[PDB]
Amino acid sequence: KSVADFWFDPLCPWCWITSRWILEVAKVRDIEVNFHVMSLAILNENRDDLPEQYREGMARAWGPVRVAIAAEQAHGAKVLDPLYTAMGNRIHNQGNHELDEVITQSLADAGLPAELAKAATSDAYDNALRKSHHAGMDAVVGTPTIHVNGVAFFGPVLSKIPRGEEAGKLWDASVTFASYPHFFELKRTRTEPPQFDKLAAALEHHHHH
Amino acid sequence: KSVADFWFDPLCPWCWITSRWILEVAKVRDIEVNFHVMSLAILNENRDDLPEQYREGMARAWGPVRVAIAAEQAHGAKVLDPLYTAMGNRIHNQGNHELDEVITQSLADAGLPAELAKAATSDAYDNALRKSHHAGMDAVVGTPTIHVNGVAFFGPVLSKIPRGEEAGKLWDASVTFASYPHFFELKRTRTEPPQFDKLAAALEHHHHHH
Ligand SMILES: [Mg+2]
Repeated sequence: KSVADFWFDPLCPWCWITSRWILEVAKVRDIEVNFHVMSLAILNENRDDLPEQYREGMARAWGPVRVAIAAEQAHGAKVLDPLYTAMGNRIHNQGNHELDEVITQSLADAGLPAELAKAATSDAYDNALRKSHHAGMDAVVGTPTIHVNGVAFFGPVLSKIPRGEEAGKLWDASVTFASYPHFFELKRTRTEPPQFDKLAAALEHHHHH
Repeated sequence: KSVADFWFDPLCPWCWITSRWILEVAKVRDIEVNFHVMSLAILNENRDDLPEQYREGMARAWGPVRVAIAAEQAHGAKVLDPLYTAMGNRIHNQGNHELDEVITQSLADAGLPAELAKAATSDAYDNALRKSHHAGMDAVVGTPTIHVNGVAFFGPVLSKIPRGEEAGKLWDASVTFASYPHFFELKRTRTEPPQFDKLAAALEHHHHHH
């Protein structure tokens, strides 16, 4: 069947929305979904891209992606879906940028060993991380990046998560564009920020009471 | 029905490919197609990084668009489809940049009065051209721009004219993206120059000369 390969950094709000879209697509279309890790920190490693004043901030971004790579190595790519969902729910839906806590709680959420958190304070996963990152990002700029049946695109840039059959129609459309080698761009000007679907998280908080 | 509003300058190769695409769509889908004039010269005027020598060159790109606007004012928007087809066939499919020949012959092909060619040597139509241009281009960057069911996009950027059912599927896809107001971009690096339909050009040449 058709295949979506999707590269994510847990910190990226655009990856978050587009990945939730893919997951919606897989509920209404028969597709294979493979997640792969990429790194905003790698995109921002050079001072010509991110001034030194910000590096103390961006250095925190290595932790979650190192942990994701470590999790995938030990437990298989199958764990990336639940681990990413957990990290993204805390980062985007709950607004948590305390990434030590996000890592610890997300590993727990995904039923994984707590020891994986130690990957954040290691470079042992960085070669694997860089290989994964470049496989996704080189082929097309920034996030979000998807391959639709082996064809790499930047986007779709979505500011809200499409659901159900609407999500499925957007996938059908993407597959058509991917199937035409002489199509390169469809774009309109964006002036609105990402909007997350925070209702479930709010209901979860309420029901824990 | 679904509607394509398409803005074109006869000199633009990307407008040519995308407009030919839409005409292919119309063969395999029920669609309303409306053409409107825009101007590469106006695009260039409004840049702040264009050297003077190129501004002088762009000052020579007003002819075909002025004539198109004049033709529309006199005979209605309905004339833009046949007039543009005639101009573009010559400019792009035949590589003819003798714009006086192109304008004269294209007015004739479209059954329009020869005197419309005089619009090229006037500024009387320039405000109308600016209004038309901005209506198309501002709503979205440059060409090609299309409005799909009222929604303005840059693109689809196509380097080759899609034909047959493939043209139709690409339209279906565009309509779906247009229908979701929180979609903004799908892109890959352009690695192809514009490709015109050389077969069509040669068959036309054959049909009319042989
Ligand atoms: Mg009009």
